Amino acid sequence: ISGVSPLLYFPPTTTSTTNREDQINKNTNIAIQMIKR
Amino acid sequence: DIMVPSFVYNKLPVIHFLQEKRAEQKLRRVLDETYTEWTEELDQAHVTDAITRSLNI
Repeated sequence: ISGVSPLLYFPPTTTSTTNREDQINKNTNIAIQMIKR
Repeated sequence: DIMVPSFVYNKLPVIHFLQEKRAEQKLRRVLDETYTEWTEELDQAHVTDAITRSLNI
């Protein structure tokens, strides 16, 4: 890790607002999609 | 009155036996045609993997 890095990497949490509803919803849409094909 | 009745009476046992055997054969054929159909469905792990890829992770 030689070399002074330029940044203090923060946790990539930027869109913590990923409402479980819509997150799971898109998963279900993908799941139903793959099964039909 | 005498002859045909006697010969019918003589016929009865063999016919009964053969018909019982035939019914048993029908039941055996009915049983032999039964098979359980085990189906295979797409594993959900692949679906989860596709979901991860779509996230650009």
